[PDB]
Amino acid sequence: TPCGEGSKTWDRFQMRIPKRLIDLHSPSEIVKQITSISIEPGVEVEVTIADA
Amino acid sequence: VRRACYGVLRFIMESGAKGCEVVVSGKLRGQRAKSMKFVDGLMIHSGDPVNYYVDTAVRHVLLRQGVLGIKVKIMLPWDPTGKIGPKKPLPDHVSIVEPKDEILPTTPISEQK
Amino acid sequence: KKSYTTPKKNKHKRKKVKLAVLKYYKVDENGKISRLRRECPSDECGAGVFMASHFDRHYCGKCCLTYCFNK
RNA sequence: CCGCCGGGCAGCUUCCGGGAAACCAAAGUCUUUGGGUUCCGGGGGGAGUAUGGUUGCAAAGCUGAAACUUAAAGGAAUUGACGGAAGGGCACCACCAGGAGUGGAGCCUGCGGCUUAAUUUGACUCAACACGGGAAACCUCACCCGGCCCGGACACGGACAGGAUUGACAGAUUGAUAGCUCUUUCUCGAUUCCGUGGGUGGUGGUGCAUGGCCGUUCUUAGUUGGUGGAGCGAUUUGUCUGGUUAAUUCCGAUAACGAACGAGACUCUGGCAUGCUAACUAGUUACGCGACCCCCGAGCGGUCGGCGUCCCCCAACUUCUUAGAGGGACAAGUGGCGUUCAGCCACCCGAGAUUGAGCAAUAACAGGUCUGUGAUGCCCUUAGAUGUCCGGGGCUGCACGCGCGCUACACUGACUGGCUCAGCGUGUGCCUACCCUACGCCGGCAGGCGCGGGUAACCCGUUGAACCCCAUUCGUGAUGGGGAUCGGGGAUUGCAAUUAUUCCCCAUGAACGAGGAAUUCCCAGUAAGUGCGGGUCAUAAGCUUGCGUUGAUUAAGUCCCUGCCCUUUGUACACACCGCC
Ligand SMILES: [Mg+2]
Ligand SMILES: [Mg+2]
Ligand SMILES: [Mg+2]
Repeated sequence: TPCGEGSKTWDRFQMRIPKRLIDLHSPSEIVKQITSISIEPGVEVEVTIADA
Repeated sequence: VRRACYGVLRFIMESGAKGCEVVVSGKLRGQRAKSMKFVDGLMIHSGDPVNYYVDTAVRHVLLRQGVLGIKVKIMLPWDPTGKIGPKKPLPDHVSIVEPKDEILPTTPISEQK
Repeated sequence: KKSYTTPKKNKHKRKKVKLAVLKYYKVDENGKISRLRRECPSDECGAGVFMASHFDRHYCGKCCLTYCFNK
């Protein structure tokens, strides 16, 4: 309900967010190949350097 | 209203729609509010299916008098051929591919290749 | 609702006074300007800044309108 | 018994033909108008009245006006819709069988009222009442007692200079260091000011001027068309006697046949998956156990039981964790029952055909919403402004009334030791100034003061909880339950808490010993208790929405009340019985 009234019904607004992650060992080619390809839809990609 | 929304509804069907509807709620040549609804073809009105099949769209319209609502609600016939139409089947709908061949009882025989 | 009676004391919207202001400028014989009265301490109001006698007030008006004291 | 014949009482049936229609061998032969003849009606009432005449023993009978008023009254059939009609069917917003309560007390806050300057206000059965996310000091906030401020767009007019008054540091004041105003004047300097029209807002007005969004009739089974077939035609069948079904869902009888929306299918979810793909942002698992390792403990010692760690890892793995692909469960088998169809019931293997929501048609309704909307019609109002605010105040006020909550009434319990089991979340560093918190001291405690991790599956955090569970008091005393109302301190948030902010520490220490008339809630991991998150948050919840946790009794059917679906029927109702009269 906008405003007050009517028998009290609510909605149950949901958004999921699954995280995958993949470890690897490479140079600055294989990272910059594999990351820039396979992009496109609503997908965020992080790239950690090493360990921390 | 009349001639216009037909002009729309005509079009959207002729374009290539499974079905469609238009609603023009609001005051309409009278101090009282009417609600008009001109409909054509097929339309599913429940389920998840609705979510990725109908193309709902509300728009107001602010006129020299007051305010009407448009509601266009088109049904997409990408069920036939999206290219791979998402799911394609409305889950109700099953397509049984037909016997095709299944010829010959006959006497036995053999062959070699 | 109510309809506003108003205690009969219709408060004054006031003019900031008319005033030509700059006639009182002592030109003693040839061209030279300086009178004396009370002064303000501000920077944009540099030394020339000038004061008064009212029913009390006195004010200084020269960091454009920024800075009137309390006398 | 079987025929025929006349004239009698009657029946069915039909596209004669009639018939407004219902119907009618006759109401048939009627614009294709008249076989004979009798009576008799000309909108409704007034009125079968008045008056006159007559008959009668009289009730009364017979004959029988008008003024006036009146727009329909009426008839036949249609859908409605309601029956204190009838069959069928169904809902725990229904009942049964109960428990839990609720309705009683105190307290909370919701409204009503009174009171009050003000207690702004929307919301009025149900589908208004901890609802407007409505837990409000200040803001909120609109509202009152004031009081400031202008943020008067825009244009159109008016104002070159003896500078249009842009903008003014000490006092009179004022609340204010509001030049907002009463002299003084010292600068920006083409702004300014004053008209006119016109805006611009307004948590002003109107939700019967509207958009959207919502609520609901109503998670109830319903709704619709193409072609047929019926009706001159509105309409009607298809759309249904019965069995079935959560469900016009199905099969079948079947002037219908095959279709469409709703239901169903779907999505999310919830549970079987030593089956797969894997995972230092899970777990890890158990190792291998290589250890530290202290007798942590067993044991003379070998050896072992075990938390912790020393880990790391170039173990190994997914046994639980996680989340991807999968599978499966599908009335699937067998035995009843069943028109032996549609299915129903029981049992087998096993999750037995139903784990729980979201989505939800046609069509509605002055439901609610203009105060969620820079959605807004028109209206008001428009500078002294209902434009925006500062300060305060109110929204909290109190002889009464109701509404949702909590806590109790105690000993299956009360307070006194102790042991010890999560889940869904949540978190900083965020759109304008702001968290989550681990571990040190200090203090009783609120807390305080130290310091640490944390875009988080890492840090909080083996989330170390309450009931619960276990260890002692107490003895049925309004008692140690209960725990209101006040006395006094101390912290914290906040610029500020007076109008106890919130918290702590003291201190007082109430009614209630199971609730009068009523009435909602629901069947399985269900009611109840029980904390805990989230939402609300500077401060903060007795609010909701989720989450486990502990976990019952009982129905497993019926329509007995209330209310819903179809069918048949009646209906002077169609503002639909809360009607009409
Ligand atoms: Mg006749
Ligand atoms: Mg005739
Ligand atoms: Mg007449």
